[PDB]
Amino acid sequence: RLTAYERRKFRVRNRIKRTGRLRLSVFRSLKHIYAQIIDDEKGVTLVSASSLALKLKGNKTEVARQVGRALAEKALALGIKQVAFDRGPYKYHGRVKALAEGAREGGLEF
Amino acid sequence: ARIAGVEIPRNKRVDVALTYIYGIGKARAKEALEKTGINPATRVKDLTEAEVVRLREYVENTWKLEGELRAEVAANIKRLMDIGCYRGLRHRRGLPVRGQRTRTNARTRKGPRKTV
Amino acid sequence: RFVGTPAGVRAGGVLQEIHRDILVKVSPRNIPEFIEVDVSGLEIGDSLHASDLKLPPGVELAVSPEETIAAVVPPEDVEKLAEEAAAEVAEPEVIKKGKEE
Amino acid sequence: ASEVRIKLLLECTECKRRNYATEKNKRNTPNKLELRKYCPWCRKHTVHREVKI
Amino acid sequence: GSTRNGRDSQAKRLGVKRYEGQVVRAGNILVRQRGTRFKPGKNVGMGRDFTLFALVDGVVEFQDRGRLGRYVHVRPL
Amino acid sequence: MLMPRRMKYRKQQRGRLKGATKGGDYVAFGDYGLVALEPAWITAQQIEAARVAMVRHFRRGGKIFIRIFPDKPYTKKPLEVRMGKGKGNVEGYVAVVKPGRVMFEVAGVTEEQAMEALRIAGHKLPIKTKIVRRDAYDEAQ
Amino acid sequence: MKEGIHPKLVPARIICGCGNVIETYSTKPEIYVEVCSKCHPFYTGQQRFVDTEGRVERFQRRYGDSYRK
Amino acid sequence: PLDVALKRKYYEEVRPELIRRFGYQNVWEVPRLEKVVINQGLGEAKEDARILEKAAQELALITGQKPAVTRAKKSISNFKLRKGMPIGLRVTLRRDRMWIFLEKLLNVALPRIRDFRGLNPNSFDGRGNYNLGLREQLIFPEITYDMVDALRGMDIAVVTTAETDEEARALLELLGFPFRK
RNA sequence: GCGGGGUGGAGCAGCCUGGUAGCUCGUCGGGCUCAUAACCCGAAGGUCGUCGGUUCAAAUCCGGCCCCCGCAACCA
RNA sequence: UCCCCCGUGCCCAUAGCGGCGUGGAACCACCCGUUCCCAUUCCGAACACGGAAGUGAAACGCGCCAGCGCCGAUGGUACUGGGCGGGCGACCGCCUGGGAGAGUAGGUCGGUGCGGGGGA
RNA sequence: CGCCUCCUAAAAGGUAACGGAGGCGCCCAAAGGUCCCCUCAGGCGGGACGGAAAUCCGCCGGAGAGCGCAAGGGUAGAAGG
RNA sequence: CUGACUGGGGCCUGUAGAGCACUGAUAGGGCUAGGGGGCCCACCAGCCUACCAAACCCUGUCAAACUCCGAAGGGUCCCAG
Ligand SMILES: NC(=[NH2+])NCCC[C@H](N)C(=O)O
Ligand SMILES: [Mg+2]
Ligand SMILES: [Mg+2]
Ligand SMILES: [Mg+2]
Ligand SMILES: [Mg+2]
Ligand SMILES: [Mg+2]
Ligand SMILES: [Mg+2]
Ligand SMILES: [Mg+2]
Ligand SMILES: [Mg+2]
Ligand SMILES: [Mg+2]
Ligand SMILES: [Mg+2]
Ligand SMILES: [Mg+2]
Ligand SMILES: [Mg+2]
Ligand SMILES: [Mg+2]
Ligand SMILES: [Mg+2]
Ligand SMILES: [Mg+2]
Ligand SMILES: [Mg+2]
Ligand SMILES: [Mg+2]
Ligand SMILES: [Mg+2]
Ligand SMILES: [Mg+2]
Ligand SMILES: [Mg+2]
Ligand SMILES: [Mg+2]
Ligand SMILES: [Mg+2]
Ligand SMILES: [Mg+2]
Ligand SMILES: [Mg+2]
Ligand SMILES: [Mg+2]
Ligand SMILES: [Mg+2]
Ligand SMILES: [Mg+2]
Ligand SMILES: [Mg+2]
Ligand SMILES: [Mg+2]
Ligand SMILES: [Mg+2]
Ligand SMILES: [Mg+2]
Ligand SMILES: [Mg+2]
Ligand SMILES: [Mg+2]
Ligand SMILES: [Mg+2]
Ligand SMILES: [Mg+2]
Ligand SMILES: [Mg+2]
Ligand SMILES: [Mg+2]
Ligand SMILES: [Mg+2]
Ligand SMILES: [Mg+2]
Ligand SMILES: [Mg+2]
Ligand SMILES: [Mg+2]
Ligand SMILES: [Mg+2]
Ligand SMILES: [Mg+2]
Ligand SMILES: [Mg+2]
Ligand SMILES: [Mg+2]
Ligand SMILES: [Mg+2]
Ligand SMILES: [Mg+2]
Ligand SMILES: [Mg+2]
Ligand SMILES: [Mg+2]
Ligand SMILES: [Mg+2]
Ligand SMILES: [Mg+2]
Ligand SMILES: [Mg+2]
Ligand SMILES: [Mg+2]
Ligand SMILES: [Mg+2]
Ligand SMILES: [Mg+2]
Ligand SMILES: [Mg+2]
Ligand SMILES: [Mg+2]
Ligand SMILES: [Mg+2]
Ligand SMILES: [Mg+2]
Ligand SMILES: [Mg+2]
Ligand SMILES: [Mg+2]
Ligand SMILES: [Mg+2]
Ligand SMILES: [Mg+2]
Ligand SMILES: [Mg+2]
Ligand SMILES: [Mg+2]
Ligand SMILES: [Mg+2]
Ligand SMILES: [Mg+2]
Ligand SMILES: [Mg+2]
Ligand SMILES: [Mg+2]
Ligand SMILES: [Mg+2]
Ligand SMILES: [Mg+2]
Ligand SMILES: [Mg+2]
Ligand SMILES: [Mg+2]
Ligand SMILES: [Mg+2]
Ligand SMILES: [Mg+2]
Ligand SMILES: [Mg+2]
Ligand SMILES: [Mg+2]
Ligand SMILES: [Mg+2]
Ligand SMILES: [Mg+2]
Ligand SMILES: [Mg+2]
Ligand SMILES: [Mg+2]
Ligand SMILES: [Mg+2]
Ligand SMILES: [Mg+2]
Ligand SMILES: [Mg+2]
Ligand SMILES: [Mg+2]
Ligand SMILES: [Mg+2]
Ligand SMILES: [Mg+2]
Ligand SMILES: [Mg+2]
Ligand SMILES: [Mg+2]
Ligand SMILES: [Mg+2]
Ligand SMILES: [Mg+2]
Ligand SMILES: [Mg+2]
Ligand SMILES: [Mg+2]
Ligand SMILES: [Mg+2]
Ligand SMILES: [Mg+2]
Ligand SMILES: [Mg+2]
Ligand SMILES: [Mg+2]
Ligand SMILES: [Zn+2]
Ligand SMILES: [Zn+2]
Repeated sequence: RLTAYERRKFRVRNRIKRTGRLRLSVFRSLKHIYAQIIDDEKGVTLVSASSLALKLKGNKTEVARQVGRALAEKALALGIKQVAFDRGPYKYHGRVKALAEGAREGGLEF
Repeated sequence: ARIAGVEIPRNKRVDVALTYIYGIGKARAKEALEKTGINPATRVKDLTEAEVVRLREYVENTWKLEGELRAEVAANIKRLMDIGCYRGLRHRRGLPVRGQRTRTNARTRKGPRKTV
Repeated sequence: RFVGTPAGVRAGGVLQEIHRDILVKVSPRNIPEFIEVDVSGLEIGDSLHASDLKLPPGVELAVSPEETIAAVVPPEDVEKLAEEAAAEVAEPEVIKKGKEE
Repeated sequence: ASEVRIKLLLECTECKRRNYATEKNKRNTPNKLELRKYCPWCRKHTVHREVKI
Repeated sequence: GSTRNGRDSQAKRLGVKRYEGQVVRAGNILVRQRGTRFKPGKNVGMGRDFTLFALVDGVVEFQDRGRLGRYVHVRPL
Repeated sequence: MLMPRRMKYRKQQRGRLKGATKGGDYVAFGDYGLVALEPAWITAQQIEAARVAMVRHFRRGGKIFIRIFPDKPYTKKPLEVRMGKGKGNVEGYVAVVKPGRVMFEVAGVTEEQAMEALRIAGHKLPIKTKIVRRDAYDEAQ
Repeated sequence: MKEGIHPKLVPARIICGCGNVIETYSTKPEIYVEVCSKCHPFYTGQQRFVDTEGRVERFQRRYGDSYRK
Repeated sequence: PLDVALKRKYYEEVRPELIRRFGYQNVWEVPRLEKVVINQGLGEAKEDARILEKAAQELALITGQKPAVTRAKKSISNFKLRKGMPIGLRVTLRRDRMWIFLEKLLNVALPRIRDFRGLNPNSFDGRGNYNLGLREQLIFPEITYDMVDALRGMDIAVVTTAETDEEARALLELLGFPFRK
């Protein structure tokens, strides 16, 4: 018996894997916001970035943008360039949107 | 639904306006106007809120009205019908109670004629 | 063992022994030779269930207590043949397919 | 198609040529169709109007 | 005496057209079907009538993923 | 007499009568049984006639269990028509019966009373029969 | 909330017929009511209002005990 | 958030009394008011009145909140009802508006009811919620006799975080819900 | 076999186009007459042969079954 | 490499329903507000933002119980590719290779890959 | 008498009979494209007019609903709203 | 040298059999809305049913257009004779 959350999550993710790109998935909790780029072909995380691991500060939006840049910098160093944005159950807006725009600013391709 | 559960007709004289309440005729209307000292000839659209709250408070406390009065009339008949007395039979067949003729007339207790 | 002769049986009825035994969880050392059941109070048409089964020590019911176990039912009668034969049967209707179903 | 469900043409409002054929219900959609379609003559999208077939 | 029956429709010749281990080219039809009995997998697209067709040159593979249904894959060569 | 109250489909292909019974091969209600020895389509007219024989024997008493039901529609074209012009009309219903099935069971009657009633009913049937009583083999099923 | 579609709630004063004033919020600041919880017969314990009768029937005759015995 | 009479009463007199009477080991196990959902099942506005905005305007005064429309989920011959027809209103009052409504309902409306002999005790969900029905909208103070064209009642749903009827019965009576038995 | 019907007590509409049962007669009540017929003024009564189905809803569309009308049943 | 949590897959109910128990340091959650981004066919319920007083009550995670759900042998059997016999038939047997379903015994209140946060 | 669905059809495809059963000769300007949300039938309980069924509240409910129309396949991790 | 046929290997399938989880059928019993019937009432309910019986549960079964299951075989590609 699924929930609007689960279905929303599923529906947008299936759509992403179909295109077969590396996926920049984003979890966003009440305090923190994490992000990993995954190869669903192999079932393997390739590059990580999070507020909790970067010990970052105040405004969650401004924080996100920073973890976004963090992810992109670590990313390009690995040869990863293009990627697909898994917005999960979260509307592309605010914190999540900011994380994306940060990844873009950092030179990530999506 | 001002007093007492019924909203008495405005633009009419206060004595008659009270008769539109269940439990109050012209009689109990002449009473509550002295016992509260209000002019019987004035309109309800001309009543002081003071005159209002007094007439209301008195009438709801001195007499049994609307739903409760209807309740006892019902309760009074319910028992007469239940004890098995003649007064109860006439309430159970809907026939005239007060010893009138039933050969003709009696149209108010029965209802419109059912010809044959 | 259905000990006793039901009153329904005296009226001509028949004791239909639905369960002639019952499923039970129990110790191997604890196996009863049988289990008695009083059917003497059975009328047409009354019945007992596994709930009404009074058990020996150490044996536990493995079926629903709601499970019916025996009943007393009316007997065949030739008087029924005449009225059973007089019962006229209407044709079998059809569950339809398509714009009817 | 039918008596009420008609067939029609779409005429590029700029060069006046007919570029598409389709259908509509003239009881449900009594107004002349307006639709943006790619005109091969003009080589760009253009508003096309319903015109009698 | 007559009947209201007597009709039927042209057989539609549906089913799997390439089985697992078979080499296919880009565009080869793999499964013909009504609805999704098989679902498009790796390197496999689906047409407007649920037709499964190879997206790349390679070899076909089937995998049955339980409650997720059956899937058809083309493995690049 | 015995027939379905309704069905999805009116006419049924004839099928085949190969093999031993599918199930229903053990006593399950009464004390004594009547078992089919060879396959047949047993008509509703026969079943009822076989029943009536038994209740008539018991006069009053006993209980009759009928463990077969005619749900198969029997078809037949009108007299003197030629082949073709569709399938025939339904003229009765039969119960498909393969060797080994307990068709009838009696209960609540003396042994000699059951032996005779099942024998008599046996004569109304278009097949060979065998009378059987409840065993532990039946209990274990 | 959505703007412009909703009635504005402001501090309010519902005045009862017993003189009671209720501090609340409403779409209208002043209201006069004929009754409240503080004077309604069902609320105020069990004010018998006007019918403190006690049935009164059927033994309520006693008119009288003067008959012969 | 506005401090309101009935709300403050919940935390000061109602909250503790319940922890006493039932003995909860956690602060959230205590009964809370979830939401009050007011529904005007109307349907008198089917064909006849496409105009029932008076009732929306009325409910907007009562609850300080504009209701939404409810429409027919399926067509029905007997009610002269085709699928998708607008037959009712429903406003969901939560938080401070939920309190404000109940406060005015408990202190003013329920009393102004004709022959009000107490709310029905047995109208309890079983799952710990309560529902009650009014026959007039004149019961509310904001609605004078002048601004009413025709009578219309409503359904009131009160949802509780309570698991059982008894806990639900307590919370509401403590808040001031009068029952007949 | 092919076509057509079954609806107040009688005889016919309504069906094709789904929602909305109508006309004459008869019937009951009352007028006029000594009374009666005629005549005048009022009113009642059909869940549409059934069983199933389509639909939001069936006298109405569709199917099964009963019954009645008409035509056909040839070369052989 | 071992333990706990947050992510994300895989296997696709031995992983589920119900019952009980346990966890808030950290993480997650509910939670505190609705100024601001954004939002409600009404509702800050949801989505969203800014926060960090509280609580692990709901949720979720981890355990335990076989009442239900799910898995399920071995054995026998039905059926059968192929080879043969029998009956007037409906049908019935033999050899050889394959071999169910039901049921029985029994199993199960998950397993595992990658990445992070914490601990030893 | 052409076309569609199911069975007959003997577990690939195909397979006949005046064999068993139903449909089509339209439709939709949204009933189409995309993006973003939303999840049914039914059952028990609760609620003015309100009824077996109008709208509201709660719990249970893997899909038995829905998908314009026959049937089948499909399908809520949507193709449904 | 690719052929019929054959050895191994993968993949597709819904028949034989069987099953009742879906759609229907179904005998008996249990439990139990609905009627029918009787004592009982009009004042609104009772109560008993050797009556017809819904849904559900149990025992036992039926189906070309039912399938929770499901062979032997069969089709096809690869390597080999
Ligand atoms: N091994 C086999 N394939 N046997 C075939 C079974 C059928 C065969 N006609 C018989 O009666 O036995
Ligand atoms: Mg993996
Ligand atoms: Mg009066
Ligand atoms: Mg007199
Ligand atoms: Mg008299
Ligand atoms: Mg004929
Ligand atoms: Mg024909
Ligand atoms: Mg064909
Ligand atoms: Mg074609
Ligand atoms: Mg053909
Ligand atoms: Mg075909
Ligand atoms: Mg296939
Ligand atoms: Mg496409
Ligand atoms: Mg494989
Ligand atoms: Mg693959
Ligand atoms: Mg025969
Ligand atoms: Mg035949
Ligand atoms: Mg001839
Ligand atoms: Mg023939
Ligand atoms: Mg025939
Ligand atoms: Mg026959
Ligand atoms: Mg048999
Ligand atoms: Mg014989
Ligand atoms: Mg068995
Ligand atoms: Mg609190
Ligand atoms: Mg209750
Ligand atoms: Mg609750
Ligand atoms: Mg008012
Ligand atoms: Mg004919
Ligand atoms: Mg007639
Ligand atoms: Mg006509
Ligand atoms: Mg018409
Ligand atoms: Mg006359
Ligand atoms: Mg004379
Ligand atoms: Mg005359
Ligand atoms: Mg009908
Ligand atoms: Mg419908
Ligand atoms: Mg009908
Ligand atoms: Mg009609
Ligand atoms: Mg007909
Ligand atoms: Mg000639
Ligand atoms: Mg996890
Ligand atoms: Mg659990
Ligand atoms: Mg705890
Ligand atoms: Mg904490
Ligand atoms: Mg703590
Ligand atoms: Mg603001
Ligand atoms: Mg600001
Ligand atoms: Mg805004
Ligand atoms: Mg919030
Ligand atoms: Mg949120
Ligand atoms: Mg907890
Ligand atoms: Mg969560
Ligand atoms: Mg827990
Ligand atoms: Mg264990
Ligand atoms: Mg098994
Ligand atoms: Mg074996
Ligand atoms: Mg052979
Ligand atoms: Mg054999
Ligand atoms: Mg063999
Ligand atoms: Mg062998
Ligand atoms: Mg097995
Ligand atoms: Mg388990
Ligand atoms: Mg994991
Ligand atoms: Mg790890
Ligand atoms: Mg670690
Ligand atoms: Mg054609
Ligand atoms: Mg076929
Ligand atoms: Mg085939
Ligand atoms: Mg087939
Ligand atoms: Mg074949
Ligand atoms: Mg081919
Ligand atoms: Mg739209
Ligand atoms: Mg469409
Ligand atoms: Mg669409
Ligand atoms: Mg519902
Ligand atoms: Mg209800
Ligand atoms: Mg009611
Ligand atoms: Mg209702
Ligand atoms: Mg469906
Ligand atoms: Mg249709
Ligand atoms: Mg060679
Ligand atoms: Mg070759
Ligand atoms: Mg070859
Ligand atoms: Mg080979
Ligand atoms: Mg092979
Ligand atoms: Mg078979
Ligand atoms: Mg079944
Ligand atoms: Mg069973
Ligand atoms: Mg068979
Ligand atoms: Mg079978
Ligand atoms: Mg078949
Ligand atoms: Mg079959
Ligand atoms: Mg299996
Ligand atoms: Mg299985
Ligand atoms: Mg095989
Ligand atoms: Mg082969
Ligand atoms: Mg070779
Ligand atoms: Zn142009
Ligand atoms: Zn007061």
